[PDB]
Amino acid sequence: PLSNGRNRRTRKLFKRPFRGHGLSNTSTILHTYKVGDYVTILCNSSIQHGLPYKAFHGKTGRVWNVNPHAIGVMVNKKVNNRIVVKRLHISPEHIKPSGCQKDFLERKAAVAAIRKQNIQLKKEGKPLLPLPAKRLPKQPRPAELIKGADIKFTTVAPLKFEELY
Amino acid sequence: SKDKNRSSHNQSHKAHRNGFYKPKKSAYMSTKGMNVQVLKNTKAQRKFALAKKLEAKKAA
Amino acid sequence: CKSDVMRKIKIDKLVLNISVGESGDRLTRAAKVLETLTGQTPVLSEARYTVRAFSIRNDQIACHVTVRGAKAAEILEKGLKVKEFELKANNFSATGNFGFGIEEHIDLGLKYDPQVGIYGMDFFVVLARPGFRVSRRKRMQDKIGRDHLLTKEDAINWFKETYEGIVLNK
Amino acid sequence: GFLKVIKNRAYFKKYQTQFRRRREGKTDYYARRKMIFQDKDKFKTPKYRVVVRITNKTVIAQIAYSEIIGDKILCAAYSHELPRYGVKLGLTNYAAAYCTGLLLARRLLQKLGMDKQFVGVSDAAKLGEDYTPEEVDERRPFKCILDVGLARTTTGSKVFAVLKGMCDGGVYVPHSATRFAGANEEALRSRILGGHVAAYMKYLSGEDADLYKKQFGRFIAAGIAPEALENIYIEAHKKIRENPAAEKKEHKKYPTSKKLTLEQRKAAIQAKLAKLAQQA
RNA sequence: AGGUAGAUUACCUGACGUUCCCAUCUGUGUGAACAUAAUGGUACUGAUCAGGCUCUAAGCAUCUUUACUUCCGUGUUCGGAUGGGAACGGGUGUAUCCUACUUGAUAUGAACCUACC
RNA sequence: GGCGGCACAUCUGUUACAAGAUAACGCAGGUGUCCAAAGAUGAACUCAAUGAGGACAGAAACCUCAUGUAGAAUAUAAGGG
RNA sequence: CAACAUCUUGUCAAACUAUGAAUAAACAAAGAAGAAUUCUCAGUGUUAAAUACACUUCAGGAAUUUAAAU
Repeated sequence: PLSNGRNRRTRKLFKRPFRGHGLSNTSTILHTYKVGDYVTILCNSSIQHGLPYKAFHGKTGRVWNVNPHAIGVMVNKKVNNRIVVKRLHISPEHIKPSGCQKDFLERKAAVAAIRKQNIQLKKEGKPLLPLPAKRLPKQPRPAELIKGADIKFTTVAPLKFEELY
Repeated sequence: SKDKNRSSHNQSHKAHRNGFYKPKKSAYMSTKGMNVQVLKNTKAQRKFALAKKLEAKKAA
Repeated sequence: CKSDVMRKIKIDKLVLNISVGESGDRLTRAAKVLETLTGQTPVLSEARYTVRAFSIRNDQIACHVTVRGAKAAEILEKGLKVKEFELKANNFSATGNFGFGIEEHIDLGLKYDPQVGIYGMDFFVVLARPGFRVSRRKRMQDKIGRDHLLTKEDAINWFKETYEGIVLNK
Repeated sequence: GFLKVIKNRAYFKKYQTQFRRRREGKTDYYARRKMIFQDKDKFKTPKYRVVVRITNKTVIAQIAYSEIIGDKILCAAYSHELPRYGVKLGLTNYAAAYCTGLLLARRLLQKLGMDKQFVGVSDAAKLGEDYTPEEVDERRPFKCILDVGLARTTTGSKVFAVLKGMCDGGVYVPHSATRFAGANEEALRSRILGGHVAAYMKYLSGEDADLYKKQFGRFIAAGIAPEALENIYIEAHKKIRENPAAEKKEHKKYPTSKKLTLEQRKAAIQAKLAKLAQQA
């Protein structure tokens, strides 16, 4: 039976990383957040002022407003049988840029490089390039032939039991 | 007459009969509490654009 | 052009400390003699932890002062004069410093009144080299190299070369 | 015998080193992160700092704005280039610190082209009174922040001599004139023009010839009288507000040790092992 | 090659020794004024007679440490599943996920802006 | 049921099951305060402990050097910083 | 012989921990309304000044391409 404190059950959650105490990097306060970005809430116990509630720890949210010192973040919270929208205002020390769209932005960039080539190619009248193939779950690999010149065989059989004492 | 205190039994089955009601799109587009200067710039342009739109209507 | 000039040992600090167990009367006079001896106001040191055996926390107990430069060298000679340049080999620390004690302050014995009284003193001398500032400066404060730092025998040789003092094994 | 050495491996496995520059004793990260923090709603708009560092022989002044990749220097000015403007000796005076601050202000405004409307003060009679650049038409002056570093800010420190030169050059650096050489004007003015240097010069002349020749040896060889300093810094100021725009080979390298490859390193142990085999 | 400002915050730390300094930096001389303290030691300011002795920087070592790789080991544990075996205790088989400590080999920094060489 | 206790308002660690929630008259403890400074800010400094030295002075008084990742201190319970 | 250091050994922690799974939690995989590009482009403000940047139905307006993105 725990208590109803604001920071209950935080012996391990709010502990600093091993050999990671003291000041934070200057990239945390220098990184520029724009409205619409994706950020991850990461409570920093070393800064007691403005510490976000521990339930929002590790939640990926979107930036909805940028203030002189605080970055508004919009995350989803689960209630009895519904989902509500929580709007916060955290200092940059307690957040971190999110890489949730890291690979998506490579596929957005690759299709734009092809499209920029296609418009030019149509200007010269030459046939245009095809769009990149979509990602697929690991497909059944096709048949193949193995050259036996550089192939060695090792027999596999159950092993005689050997005592570990 | 001691009674059972609490149980989470059957609670998840109840919460999913009518599943988690996601918020609508308009929930994410609220603007209350935005930056003060940003709201001032946006209001200034919306007033300027409306007046230009209205004088054409009055012109025709 | 040899760099031995930057390895010359010099006395950079001499500390005279008078430790009396009572506040007032004795401490006022003890500070007075140290001021007359050197020429600067000493400080009044307060106890760190109370000890009922010695009848002493916040009470001011002792007085001490440090002199540097030509004044430090002169007063050391007077302190060694009464000691007759007789220093045991154990008086020297492993860090290259040393010290000794004085039972009667010579000063002025003509008008030696019971008001002034007789106070004993202890001399402690801190040696150094040109280049020791690298550990005391405010910006980029570092550690002096091990070879640059003094040793017990290095201090002893300095004593036996600038004052012709002997060192005993008794 | 007894060691109880607290340097064992159990001590190092838990050790946490400081930031490299703080570990070197060159940067106060608790105050640096305050001079760096641009407002979050001013996206990527630089926050400029005047980085004033005085070595034993040079007054380094820089204008820097911070980025994640590093600190970028918009402009710089040193006191070793003062000989171009007529000041040949005493490059770390309160007087030379003013020239370095003035030179960097005029060098910067020349770069941005905004030096024709922002001129500051020029006459020598107003060197001692407070001046802060103001709005010209409706264009604000170039605002900068004074970064002092690990230097105590006393009431006569030279880091504010540079700031006074910057403000006199027309570049706005917020301040208060309670730490200048004055804090009236002529007391401040004299130190700006080397009055404190050209009174030790005369004082020592009367007292001792040995001390005078020991402290101002290169001044005597240069022929600088204890009266020329006042006019020298006036001319240097005049020659700075007319051409601050910097200036324009091969550098001779000197390699130091170079590393040992795995082959050389392994052969050293094998040879030493062979020596240990025959020696023992 | 060196200095100023940094970003990564030990591949950057620590111990033992070692190499230049031509510029630069440092240590270095002084106390008159701004300023400073019990002390010109610090901080402040004025300077250039000397020096690579320390700092700094570069490298050395079957170096502690730290950082990647393999191995440890598909061994610990685990999600799913019997009218499977056992009096219990606990532990199979099936479709699966798969650590850690240790040990061995390697590395001991990369990189951004400005000035000078 | 009574007697006993407060699990009745309330905090920390643990049971507790690496999101959130979370039982027992489960375990180990805590609150009904204290503070014109123990609030705000600027500056300077570095702590516990250990070794080696110094008249009385010794195991414990005061002074100096070296090592010292916090092993000190932070009003209070415990856990965080 | 203590004791103190230093090197091994045997066995442990719900209120010890460097390391740390499996199962899980919360994102993204194209809705100011299915993309993109080009040209033109205004109101405020940040800014030293901006043609940069921020917000304004990715202010707005016009052309071409386009239904693609486990």
